[PDB]
Amino acid sequence: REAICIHIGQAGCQVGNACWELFCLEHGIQPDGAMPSDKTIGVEDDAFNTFFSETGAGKHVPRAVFLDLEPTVVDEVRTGTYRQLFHPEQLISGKEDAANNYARGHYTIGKEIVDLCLDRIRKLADNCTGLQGFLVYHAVGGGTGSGLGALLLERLSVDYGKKSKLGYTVYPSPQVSTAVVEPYNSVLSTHSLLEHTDVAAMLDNEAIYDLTRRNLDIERPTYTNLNRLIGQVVSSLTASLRFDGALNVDLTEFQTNLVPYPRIHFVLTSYAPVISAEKAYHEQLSVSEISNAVFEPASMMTKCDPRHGKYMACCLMYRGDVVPKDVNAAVATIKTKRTIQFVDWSPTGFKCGINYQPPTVVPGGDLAKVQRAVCMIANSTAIAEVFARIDHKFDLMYSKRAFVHWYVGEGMEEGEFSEAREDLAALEKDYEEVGAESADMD
Amino acid sequence: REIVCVQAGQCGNQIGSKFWEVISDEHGVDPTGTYQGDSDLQLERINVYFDEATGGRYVPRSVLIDLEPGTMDSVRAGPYGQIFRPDNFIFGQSGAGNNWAKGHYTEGAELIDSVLDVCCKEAESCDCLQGFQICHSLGGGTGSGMGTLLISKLREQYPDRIMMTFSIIPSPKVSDTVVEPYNTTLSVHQLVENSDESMCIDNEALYDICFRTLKLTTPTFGDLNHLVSAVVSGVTCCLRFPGQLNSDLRKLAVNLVPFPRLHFFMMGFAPLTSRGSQQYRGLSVPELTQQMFDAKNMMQAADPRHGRYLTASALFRGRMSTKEVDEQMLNVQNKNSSYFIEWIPNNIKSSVCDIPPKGLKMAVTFIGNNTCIQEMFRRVGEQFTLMFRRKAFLHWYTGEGMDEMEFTEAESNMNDLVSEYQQYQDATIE
Amino acid sequence: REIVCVQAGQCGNQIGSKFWEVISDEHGVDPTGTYQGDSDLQLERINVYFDEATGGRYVPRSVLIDLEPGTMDSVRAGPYGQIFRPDNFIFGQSGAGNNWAKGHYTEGAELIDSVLDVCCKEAESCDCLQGFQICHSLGGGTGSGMGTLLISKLREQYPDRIMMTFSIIPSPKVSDTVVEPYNTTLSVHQLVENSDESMCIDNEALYDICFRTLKLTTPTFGDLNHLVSAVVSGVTCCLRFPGQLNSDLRKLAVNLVPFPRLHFFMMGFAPLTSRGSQQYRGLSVPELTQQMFDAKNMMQAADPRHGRYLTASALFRGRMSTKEVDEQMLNVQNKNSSYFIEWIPNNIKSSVCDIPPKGLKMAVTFIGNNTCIQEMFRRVGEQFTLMFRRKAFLHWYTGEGMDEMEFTEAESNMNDLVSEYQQYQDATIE
Amino acid sequence: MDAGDARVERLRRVNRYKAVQAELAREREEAEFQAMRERKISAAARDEA
Amino acid sequence: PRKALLGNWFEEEAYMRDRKRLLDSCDRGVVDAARETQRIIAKVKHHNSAYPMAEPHEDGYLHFYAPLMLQNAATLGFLSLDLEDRTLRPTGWHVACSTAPAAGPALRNCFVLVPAPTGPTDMIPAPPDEQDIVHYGQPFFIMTVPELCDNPLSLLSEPKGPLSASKVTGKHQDVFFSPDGASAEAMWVADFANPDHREDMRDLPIKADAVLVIRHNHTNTPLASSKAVFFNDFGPENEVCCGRFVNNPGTPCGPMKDENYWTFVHSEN
Amino acid sequence: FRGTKTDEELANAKPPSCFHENALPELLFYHNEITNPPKNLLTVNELSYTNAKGGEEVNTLHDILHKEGVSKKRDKTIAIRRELGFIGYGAPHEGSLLASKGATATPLDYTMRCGTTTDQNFLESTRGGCYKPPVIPAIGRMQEKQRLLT
Ligand SMILES: Nc1nc2c(ncn2[C@@H]2O[C@H](COP(=O)(O)OP(=O)(O)OP(=O)(O)O)[C@@H](O)[C@H]2O)c(=O)[nH]1
Ligand SMILES: Nc1nc2c(ncn2[C@@H]2O[C@H](COP(=O)(O)OP(=O)(O)O)[C@@H](O)[C@H]2O)c(=O)[nH]1
Ligand SMILES: Nc1nc2c(ncn2[C@@H]2O[C@H](COP(=O)(O)OP(=O)(O)O)[C@@H](O)[C@H]2O)c(=O)[nH]1
Ligand SMILES: [Mg+2]
Repeated sequence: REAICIHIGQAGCQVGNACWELFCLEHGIQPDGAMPSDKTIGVEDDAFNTFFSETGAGKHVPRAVFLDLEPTVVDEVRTGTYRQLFHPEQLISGKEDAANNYARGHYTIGKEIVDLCLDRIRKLADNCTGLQGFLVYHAVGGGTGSGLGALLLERLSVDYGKKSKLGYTVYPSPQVSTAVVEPYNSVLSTHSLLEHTDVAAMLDNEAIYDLTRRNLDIERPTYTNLNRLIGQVVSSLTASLRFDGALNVDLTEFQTNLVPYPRIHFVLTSYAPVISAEKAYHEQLSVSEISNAVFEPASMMTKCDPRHGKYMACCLMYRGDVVPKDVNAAVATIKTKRTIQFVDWSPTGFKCGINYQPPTVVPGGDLAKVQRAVCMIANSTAIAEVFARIDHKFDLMYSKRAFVHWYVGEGMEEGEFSEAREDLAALEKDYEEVGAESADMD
Repeated sequence: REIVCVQAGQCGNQIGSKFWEVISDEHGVDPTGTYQGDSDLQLERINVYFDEATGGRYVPRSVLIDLEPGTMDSVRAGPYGQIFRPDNFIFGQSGAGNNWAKGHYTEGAELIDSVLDVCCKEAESCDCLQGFQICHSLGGGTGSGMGTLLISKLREQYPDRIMMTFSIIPSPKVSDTVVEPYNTTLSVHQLVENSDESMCIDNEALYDICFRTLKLTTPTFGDLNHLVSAVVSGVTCCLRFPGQLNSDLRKLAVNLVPFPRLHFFMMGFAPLTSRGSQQYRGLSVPELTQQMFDAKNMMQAADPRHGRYLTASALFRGRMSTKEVDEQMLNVQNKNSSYFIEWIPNNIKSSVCDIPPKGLKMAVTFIGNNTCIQEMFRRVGEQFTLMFRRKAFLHWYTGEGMDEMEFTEAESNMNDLVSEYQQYQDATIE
Repeated sequence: REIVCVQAGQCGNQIGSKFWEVISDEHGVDPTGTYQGDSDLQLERINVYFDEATGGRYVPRSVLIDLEPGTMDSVRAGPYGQIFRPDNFIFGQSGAGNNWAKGHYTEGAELIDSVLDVCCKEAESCDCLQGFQICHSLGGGTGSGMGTLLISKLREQYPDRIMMTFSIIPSPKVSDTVVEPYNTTLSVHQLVENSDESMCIDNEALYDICFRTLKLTTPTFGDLNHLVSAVVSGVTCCLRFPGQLNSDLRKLAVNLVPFPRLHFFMMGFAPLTSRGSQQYRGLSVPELTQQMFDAKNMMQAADPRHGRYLTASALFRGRMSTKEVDEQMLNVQNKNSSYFIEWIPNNIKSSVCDIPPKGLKMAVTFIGNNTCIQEMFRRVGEQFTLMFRRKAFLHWYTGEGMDEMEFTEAESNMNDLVSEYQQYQDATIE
Repeated sequence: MDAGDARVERLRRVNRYKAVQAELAREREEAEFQAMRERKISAAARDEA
Repeated sequence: PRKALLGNWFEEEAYMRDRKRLLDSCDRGVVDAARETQRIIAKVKHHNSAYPMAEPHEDGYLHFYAPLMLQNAATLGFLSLDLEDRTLRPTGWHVACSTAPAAGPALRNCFVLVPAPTGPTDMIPAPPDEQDIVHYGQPFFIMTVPELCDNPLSLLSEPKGPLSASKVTGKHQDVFFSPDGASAEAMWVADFANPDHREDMRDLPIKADAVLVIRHNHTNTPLASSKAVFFNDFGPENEVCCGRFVNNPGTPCGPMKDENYWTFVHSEN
Repeated sequence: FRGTKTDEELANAKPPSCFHENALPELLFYHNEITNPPKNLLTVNELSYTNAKGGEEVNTLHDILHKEGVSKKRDKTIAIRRELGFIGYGAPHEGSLLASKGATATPLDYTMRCGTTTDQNFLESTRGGCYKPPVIPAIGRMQEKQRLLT
């Protein structure tokens, strides 16, 4: 029933603002926590409970923590418009940043702050009766997101055990870049993330820029646009818990259908009706058209091309006015296509979900209003190309110890670089071995 | 002669809601539960499916079990939902996750005792108990695992009664779930030992019924569940109304099952025709028989033309002559003689009941035991071996606690079932 | 045949107030005392519990005693408080201090004479006196000490009448008081010699009744005291209404107390069922008997399945056949024969009364003398020995005046009764 | 117990509401179509006269 | 419309026309949404019909057998009933009641007073010329007008217990209308507004406009209306229950707040 | 991130949920006139062996195979209908014809005064419509009278 969201660092808090804006507007909670009464229907509904809890006076407060080492962004949230919505304890802020150093977050600075976060998460989990997982938002390019996210996931994994952890992670884009030390932090993050995450969702800002230029008509996008798209994706995936539908999908069903082996948990994501308001009324948007759309690489939110690999599992969420017969006809047509290929050991490649609530329209938003949408998360060997390019850039800098003295001064053994690089090499070989077909006899 | 119903999982609860609507309508039970019928013939066998609560009212002898209450809240919210006894809804706090091992071993044993307590109270309340009837899907999670668990417990406690199942099985063309082969294989392994007679339905066949026969532009699961509720309520009709040639579940079983493993059957229901055409053709026994044998009207994907009939049964409802029924069954056996296994001199049983379903002059339900059912199991076994050689997704099942030996046993048992069907298909007198 | 009631301490006064509400309702007496009933059957036995005051009025034959007036002032200020005779409220000026020795020896002798004067006036006013009825908790202070003091005085002065007690005993899971073992042990020592029959109730069992059977989300002491008032008024119902097979407190005692020291009983009441479900199932003798023997419906933590029944009693209310009662009691004795003591050829007495409680078609109250009560006393003795070995709180009791030899006597006496149950549990026909 | 009853009551009211609104929408569409046809016939006759 | 005739237009046109004929012709009971909405509209229209209330008497006293309204001192609403919020109980039929604002007299809020035959065994009987006047401490019945339905209803209550609770808050006694009447559970007694003069004004005639407290005779619990709000076919209405409302929960016996007080409303002169 | 201002904008932010109407079972199976299906509740044995000498008619084979109607025997249905009429669900309203000896439901003063002053014209005016008020029997008094008997 309930789910708790954990937002870490700058990207994770800014994406959190868009997510909670959306969840408020979709359920109907006012920015000050109130919710207007309905006169057409006699009593209210439980749907908020997945994301909100009510006080005895009927105010709503959200099931989230915001974690950062610098104050400024959280203080911006504290002084903004949604000031009264959040509980002040939930917005946790340190004094000074991890300065793009994974070592500073993990060893030196995060060790002091981590116990307050764990006490808040414990206090949340005590006020639940059917908690069914953690959702985590962070970027692996920066120091505190990587280091404190890893340390906190380790502690959560010891204390709570089997409870599920689903991550949305912003990785360094393949040619757009913002800081020099991104490869070291992303490698060291990915090493911890391998052991302590159940599904990892991959995002690249360059893909969302491409998507907003090509489909929408925006020449000069900014992070609020990308964050609104991400919020729509998360709302589509979590709608199956919150609204009536023909075929519901619990968060444990994702893990059962998408992950074949415990290390093979990194998935690609795409979203179909990204369209502007002026284009939307000239065209029909049938089920088969959006199903055909989700498989084109122009629709993806990660910069990888799936034609260079094999699919292992797909999970398709339809929301809005869709009929199961059209979903079956579309999936059978997709299955007929020759440029879509599955590994031969996974014959029954698809999971479907169908929910009746169409996507909500946000007053300042740039998406059109549409009656139906589909969202896909899929596991494919093509993802191996992202790690190989990060690993090559790491090898280029580390061959000369380009920045290592910072990491060694802030508390890390030089050996940890070599260990992590060998673990990523083993992950690359895992994706090589799992993707090899034995379809030929003898 | 009382039937006890068990409803398991989402599909089972959804089909059950429409079934109990159809049965309550046929016996003139108001959705408030009050008897409002207009002839004693309706009242005199109401006990078969209903128990009598005080001052008129009737309550239905059914147990509803599920791991998340969403479906049960939908059925309680439905138009006939009030009729169901509140104490009969049993639920847990977390879903099956599409995993057979969770449903059978971990979340199963916590509830199963409370389910057995309710089933025992219902069985021991009857003055004479007839078989149990269970509807569930094999591809799901709680349906497969908890259904087969409960079936095993009831077979331990009541081994002399009949066990009958209606079961939904994955379509050959599109999967709804990735891990379908494991759940299907383990469930068929459990059923072939425990069950006495099992009926199988493919959703793809119901879609083809709707599109080709009824020409519906946009069918929905409500239509599929009405077709299923119609045939299920039809098989039992001779238990609860008078007729010229009465029949019973045990009498169907004795005439249908030649050997105890050969208990998997095909289903059909004859009067299907679109609303525009229906004004143009009256009902008659030749028309029903012609529709009855057309593979278009059969509710499973395997087609009879690739196999042979071991046995079949037809139950007719309505006031009609016995001569036309007998001569139709003779004519079909004589004209198509190559499709009937030759070492049995007569393969068809007939039965006749006076009271048709409301708004039809006559109706028939068809049950068929045909060797072409082997093709579905062969397909499931191939996909299972493809998945199993690479041990795909196996850690979920092993982490719940299953021994790998169960998978090899279940595979071996299905392979022997396919072999047994193939050998009797090609048997000869010599 | 009139009963005199005594209510002692907070628990006793609270249970008594609800009891006298229930009794005034059953006989149609307004809280002003005016008769407003609608049949002579209500009026014709009113004398059993009420005395008649002049020009119409009825007064309830009860004495209220407590050591601090807070509870008494609350009940006198309550909505039914006016019915009680003003001279019948007895209170002191300082509390029991939750201490048995203080309650028995120091503040006790000051009030006890005024309580005996009121009790004697009430007893000597009767034309023929039936037994006394006492309500108190054993875990408290004034309830245990002064209640047992008063019991001892009444047993000296009226040894030929009956002495009956309803008693609250400490829950096995959570204590309400730290010094519960001393007060419980000394009180059980006093009752083992003085009492004729004693009934014991655990508050944890009432919570489990409310949550499991009635499914109340947020129960309160009004619900627990309603359950208790229902059973207490039910045991005496055959005393005060006609029936096919009359019964009496003395006849119950003679048919339930085999040997002299064994006089402690468990209680239960059957037609407990939630307000949503009650419309779905009619009352009948098999349903009441099956629920009545289900340990789910029993008001003590010990379960009958760990012991054996030495004797039992069932009181039925309503117009019903004697054949069904007799054959049900035979069938239950035959099917569960290992749980019944062999030397007695029939362990259950039945009784039948015509008049049910309002709004129920049928009801039964069950009284049982089971040996599993020995498990409660053994646990209390263990906790007592743990406290006594360390002199944990003894200076309070010795300062009140007790010789330490009393504690060893009370421990020895209770250890004997547990052994007596152990010997009779494992006795054989030989 | 109260929560489940509240859920069931909300579901039944909302389902009834949706059914009624769908029927009214269909009726309004048909009425608008008929009105358009009638006004166009009248306009043609007036122009000819 | 007709649209373009490509695909399955013929069968779907036939299906649509047959569905329209079925919906227009058949009744289908409670399954049909349009028919039940229409019948709820007719329900609301019928319940709110005007009623010719009686004028105040010349003597200025409270009289029996005269149409009246009940208004609460806190909610400022009038007592009303809904005949269709009814469930069958082991003790009989229970019909829910509430208090709502209204534009005047109506079939849902006009009542009559009928005296009870027995007093509280210390009554001083009224003189024969004051038979029709209502006195303090004298039980009486509250009943609906004969024009509402065939069987008259009465205001009843039941003791609180595990199976009995109030409609919304669930913390007080339940008040409901029932065809049961002339029983011990339908008697009510009025008292004086001022607490110190309550027992000096006993067994005296009641003025036409007095503020007074109504008590359930068989349980001695005053009638009240809280601020809890629930919705029904008429709109938002308040809750009606028996209980004592006090400022301090630590002293349940004490002064009573404004929501235990009522009044009787006549027609304007 | 400027917040919303009015409740109307917050309401129109959500689009209403789509609704799929399940096809009625009459649209799938019925073969006769959809608005008036015939009632078939007759057995061949009841319709064949009649009492011709007594007066009831005899049926030809074509009449047996092609007759619509309901079986004549309806004793148990009549008893059930009477019982539910006493309870309160019965449409014919078998009750309210008479009252028991000791199960009164209305004081006699209500019948003598303020009970004989009904306006028939006003009642007819207010009853005119597609809604008719229910008749609720006094089952409580009846079962109270049954309870206090030996
Ligand atoms: N899509 C998206 N990306 C963001 C957003 N904010 C930052 N990023 C990206 O994430 C990376 C920077 O990570 P940060 O979150 O700033 O790092 P940090 O958690 O603050 O770590 P420190 O700098 O040590 O405090 C860069 O690649 C940014 O482009 C955002 O709001 N949306
Ligand atoms: N025919 C039919 N199939 C259904 C229905 N509901 C679900 N299914 C199918 O059953 C499978 C899903 O199984 P489900 O009942 O959700 O398994 P569970 O989670 O264990 O209860 C899918 O193949 C669905 O297409 C229904 O109402 N009718
Ligand atoms: N069932 C029930 N138990 C009560 C009630 N009042 C107190 N008790 C229990 O009785 C014990 C306290 O004894 P108490 O009456 O205070 O002893 P006293 O101080 O001598 O009067 C505790 O176990 C309470 O839980 C009541 O109204 N009902
Ligand atoms: Mg930062």
